[PDB]
Amino acid sequence: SLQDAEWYWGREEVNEKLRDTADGTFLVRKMHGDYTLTLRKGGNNKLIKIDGKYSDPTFSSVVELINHYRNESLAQYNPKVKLLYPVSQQDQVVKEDNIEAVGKKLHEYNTQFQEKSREYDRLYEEYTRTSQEIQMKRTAIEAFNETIKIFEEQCQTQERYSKEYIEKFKREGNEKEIQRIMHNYDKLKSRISEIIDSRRRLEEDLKKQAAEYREIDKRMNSIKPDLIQLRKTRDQYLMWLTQRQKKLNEWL
Amino acid sequence: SYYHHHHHHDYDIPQGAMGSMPPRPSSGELWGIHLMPPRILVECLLPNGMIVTLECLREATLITIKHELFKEARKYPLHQLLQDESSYIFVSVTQEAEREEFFDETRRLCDLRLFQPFLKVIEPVGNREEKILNREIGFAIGMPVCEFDMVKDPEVQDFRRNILNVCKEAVDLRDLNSPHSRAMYVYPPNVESSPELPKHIYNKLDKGQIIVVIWVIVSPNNDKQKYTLKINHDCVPEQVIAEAIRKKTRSMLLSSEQLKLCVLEYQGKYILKVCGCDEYFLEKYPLSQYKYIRSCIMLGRMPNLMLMAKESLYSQLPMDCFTMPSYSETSTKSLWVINSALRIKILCATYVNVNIRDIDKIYVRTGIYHGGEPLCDNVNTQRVPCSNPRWNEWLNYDIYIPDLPRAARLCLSICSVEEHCPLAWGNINLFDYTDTLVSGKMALNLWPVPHGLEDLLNPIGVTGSNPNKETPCLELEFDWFSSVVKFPDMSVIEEHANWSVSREAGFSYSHAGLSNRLARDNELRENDKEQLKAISTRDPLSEITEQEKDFLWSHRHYCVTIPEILPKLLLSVKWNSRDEVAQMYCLVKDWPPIKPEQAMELLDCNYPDPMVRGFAVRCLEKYLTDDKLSQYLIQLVQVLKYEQYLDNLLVRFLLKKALTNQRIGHFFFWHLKSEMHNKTVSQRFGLLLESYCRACGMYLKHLNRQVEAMEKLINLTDILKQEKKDETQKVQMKFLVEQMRRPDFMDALQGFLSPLNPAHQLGNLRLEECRIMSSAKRPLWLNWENPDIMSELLFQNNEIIFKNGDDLRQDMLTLQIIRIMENIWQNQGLDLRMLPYGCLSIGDCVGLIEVVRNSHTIMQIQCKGGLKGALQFNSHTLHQWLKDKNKGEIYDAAIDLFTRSCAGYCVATFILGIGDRHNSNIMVKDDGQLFHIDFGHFLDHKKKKFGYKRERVPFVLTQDFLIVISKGAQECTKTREFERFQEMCYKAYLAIRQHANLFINLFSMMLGSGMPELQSFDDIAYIRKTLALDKTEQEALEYFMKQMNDAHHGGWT
Ligand SMILES: O=C1CCCc2cc(O)ccc21
Ligand SMILES: O=C(O)c1ccccc1O
Ligand SMILES: [Cl-]
Ligand SMILES: [Cl-]
Repeated sequence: SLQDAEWYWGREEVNEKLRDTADGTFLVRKMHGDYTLTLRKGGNNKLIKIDGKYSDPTFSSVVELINHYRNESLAQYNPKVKLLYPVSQQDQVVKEDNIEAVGKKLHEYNTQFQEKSREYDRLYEEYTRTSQEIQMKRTAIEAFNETIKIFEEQCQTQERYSKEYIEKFKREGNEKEIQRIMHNYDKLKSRISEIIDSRRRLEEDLKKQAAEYREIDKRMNSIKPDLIQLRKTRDQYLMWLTQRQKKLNEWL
Repeated sequence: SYYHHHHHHDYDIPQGAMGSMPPRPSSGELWGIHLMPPRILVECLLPNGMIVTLECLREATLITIKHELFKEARKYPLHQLLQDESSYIFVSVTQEAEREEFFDETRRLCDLRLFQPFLKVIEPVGNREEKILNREIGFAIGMPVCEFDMVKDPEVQDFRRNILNVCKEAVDLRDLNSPHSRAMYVYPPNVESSPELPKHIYNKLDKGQIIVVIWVIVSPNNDKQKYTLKINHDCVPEQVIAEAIRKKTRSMLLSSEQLKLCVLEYQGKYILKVCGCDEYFLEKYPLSQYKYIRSCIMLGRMPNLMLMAKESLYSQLPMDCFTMPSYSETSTKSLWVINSALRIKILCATYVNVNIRDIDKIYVRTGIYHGGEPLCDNVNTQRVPCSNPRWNEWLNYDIYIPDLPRAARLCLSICSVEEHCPLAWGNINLFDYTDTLVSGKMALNLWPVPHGLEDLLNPIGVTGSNPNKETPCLELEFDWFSSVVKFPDMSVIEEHANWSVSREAGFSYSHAGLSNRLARDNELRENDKEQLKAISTRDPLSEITEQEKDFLWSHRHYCVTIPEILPKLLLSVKWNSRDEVAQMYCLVKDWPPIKPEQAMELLDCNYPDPMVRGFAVRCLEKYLTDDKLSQYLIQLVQVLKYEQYLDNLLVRFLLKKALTNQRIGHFFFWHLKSEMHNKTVSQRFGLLLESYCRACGMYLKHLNRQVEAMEKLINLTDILKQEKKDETQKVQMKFLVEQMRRPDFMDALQGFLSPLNPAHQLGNLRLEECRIMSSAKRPLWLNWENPDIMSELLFQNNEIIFKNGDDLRQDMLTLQIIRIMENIWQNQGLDLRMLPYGCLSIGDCVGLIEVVRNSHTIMQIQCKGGLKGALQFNSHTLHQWLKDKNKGEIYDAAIDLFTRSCAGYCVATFILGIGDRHNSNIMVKDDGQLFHIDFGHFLDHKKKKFGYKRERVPFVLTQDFLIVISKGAQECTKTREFERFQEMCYKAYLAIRQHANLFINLFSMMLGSGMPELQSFDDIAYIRKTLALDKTEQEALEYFMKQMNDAHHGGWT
């Protein structure tokens, strides 16, 4: 029973069992002392150290000491929470006492998991490209707008000088002068028209991009929670077995 | 029967197939097109309002285009309204959306980075032409300097103005004993840290001497003359210059006395070059202490220096000429007065992208942090879930406002529902850069959850809002206290500590939870003074228990006797007790300085306090040599990410060193420049690079050329990888060469410095030897003429691989780690020859790798020495191939090299857990040295699927190796040759284990970078198991053997 204990395992693989459990969860474990109560508190793991007795204050065993503190908080021993979650995997593995078929399930889930992790990786690249493609679209839009200003300024710039050079000399040249001045001006203004149409066409593309971007995040967020549970089940199935370390790798 | 006739209905076959080349995209010469058409139309907007459209060549200078434009404008109307062309400049909108004036008219149309092909003509405004070579700066930087000027944020504006303190100081150190000190900046002496010599180096010298070759030139600039000295290893450049001049000027027409007088007038006119590259010996170190010499000694080479006129050197250094840029509440209410708890109002997230089918409900998780958390983590209620989420509730944190430490940070995250799962995240500094506790309303645009993080909250992640607008923006509101609350002065904190100390001295006889206070007196117990140093020796990842914490805290004053404990002590302080923290501030104020390798831990994410991080920087300022800095420069640039504010001490340290030593400066630029795409650091690194670029002198113009070269190669490969995919090598290679022959590429890719090493110049391109390798990433093999005077004496050709496509920074780090393992081994006498070939990321999956000449992948060895028919390759062929190279006594030495390198690369590899080794990623040089390439993922990142105590052996020595190792026997397992080998591996394994603190800390400091292999400290924790740090060293040896045995199946006991 002190070997079994429903949580006595006997550093790194503690933390990867304490990874993503709640505020309260715990377990028990080099000439430092003996066993170590690794209790998790809000994303950070707190390690508490342990003639018969198991710092200053009569508890006759390791199981004696932890049952007391499952009821009670740890503030009275050391100033700054309870041992509420004694989390330690026969509950939902199809209860399979078929040693081989639990090993096959591990592969099925691990192929699903590894399938799923690629889908999540692919999409994260699409997301990040799409951010970059979007901000490149945005900058271009400013570039366009700034381009347009220079041409809007240019068509304005000539109106000042061209219509100084119509009135000063109306008879001289006349429709030889002012035709071939007007031609240029009508190039300049429909050119502006093409540019503005080019910008518009990018903005419509930007929205369709920003929409696709939204759709990628959406599906990332719908893949994520499955990727956790599919992962977490695999680690419980793989824990139940080790209750053949080299046999695992072909399934995995 | 194969598939039970089960149909996959969705599956349809109209980048898994051809699984290579992932990172994109990048636009080149004109908007939306990589390379502009060879002949192109540009509208020129004239000052008379006319548009004349020239057809120009792609490659044409603006001088040519202006000259033609003002010919061609004549034919259009209103010509008499134009000035002489010399009264004008070209302007246009670029791809960065700024209107650049084109001052340098020798620039070519393709090189301007135009957005649209058009050019407006103007008379030059901003009459300081000089000043508007900020274009130079934002070329080198890759974003225009005008983009900083319109940042509202006062912190930024404050960084820019206040950082100039540092620049002006460094520029002063340069022009101090000029011209010598300018030369000293530009050409700082490339030198080992220790003047002491390892045993095995010394013993190549016959009683401490070296034959050397000094070379000289007389008239015109052709004939050269050797002067083959045999000086003492530990004699300085000035002494060596004498002996060259002595022998040069001995004569039958000069007496002995007459010679001595002709020496002295000559002796200090000259300085020593390294023939073949721009390295120099400008200060009194032992010759042996310069790296070139010590290399020459190890490689069995006669050093080839050059006698160089100081004036022909001081000729080449132009003046640096620094210029200051254009950009030059009544005592408030102390934090300790505020009598309340912290509460933060969450309000409303806007832009949350969730399937309402898939996800039930969503909330905002929160916490206060300092690396770790100073209170119970709390969420809010699961309200208005998914559809338009809005909570207008004050979150209530059990911590008093005065117990918030200076470096306190809020960390929050929107989550989904034990269905718990993060959507977004973002953190805020509770104090601003002016020490001001944060109050009022805040907009915080959030980050997406990265790969490795399944956790809910992510507090190591960067402080600040995401610059990307279209992302989950969760706005919120901080309490207001009718006053700008501010963090206490040090004077004020000192007093509170001096008081808290006295107050402990009157606490009485009994205290349950002695824990936090001694109750010992000045006499401590000897069993405990032993338990403390015991703690101190442990690595950073051997987490400390609450007993040990309280214990360390109680004996904090004895901990000053053992300075090296500080990292541990600091992590035992309760940062939520200003009583405890204030006292720690007084310790750290005059805590004994420690070794840089130990102080560097204190700039990782677990030590965010300014005072701590100060101490660290003060350690570096004392001990850390310009040598040892540039080794660890990668980790120090990374570690900036964990600084709370733009302006800080670490930034001011590095920036200064960079402006003091052009060799640091060089890599400092590139490492920052590298990460400029990454928006976590864009602003910060941009701002910094602007400082450096503004103050670094002529090197800016050199950098700008290196930068222009890389951009061309980035474009060239981007085309090869898109639209010239699905073409034969033949067609691609024809495209490559066609392009490299165009004058713009010829201009841009020829006269410059290798970014891998700016000592090497790159001259003309030998295109006959330039080629695209067979990889699907389409890397370029480029080759340059070494345009040194003494090319021949070093290498006539310089070749480096440019690779657009792979993230070079994992490799870069493993190679750096190897660099360090070699050094550790060698400098503690034992010779294992690693070959950390050069690597450098200069971009987002863009980089440069050093070519090692005369080396081959085992696979080539076997493909070459492989008999016809193709039944099986022979294990002996490696050995036969190696025999074929090294014949006679030379053979015996080549096997010692193979054996020495193979043991180093066995241990390094096993420890690091790099990708499985095989014939196409292991290489052997003609002289018999072995070295790995393309390491893959470094800390066992393929254990992220399955994994679990795999503790793999990536270098498994097949027969091939074993044959060679035991000269040529059969049953190689049973030779002294192999006994010797094994004992190298065991001495190497233990050597790295004794420096394991460092290696943890180098990895700890690299968590910053978004490397998927380094997401959190558990990643780094592999290196614990492999080094077996929890065990004793005698167990560790046995562990390592056990591991080495089972992967080989027999041999190791
Ligand atoms: O290409 C140039 C321009 C002038 C200065 C210079 C000095 C060198 O040592 C080598 C090359 C060069
Ligand atoms: O997660 C932890 O174990 C931890 C706890 C406190 C401080 C730093 C840490 O990495
Ligand atoms: Cl480097
Ligand atoms: Cl190589």
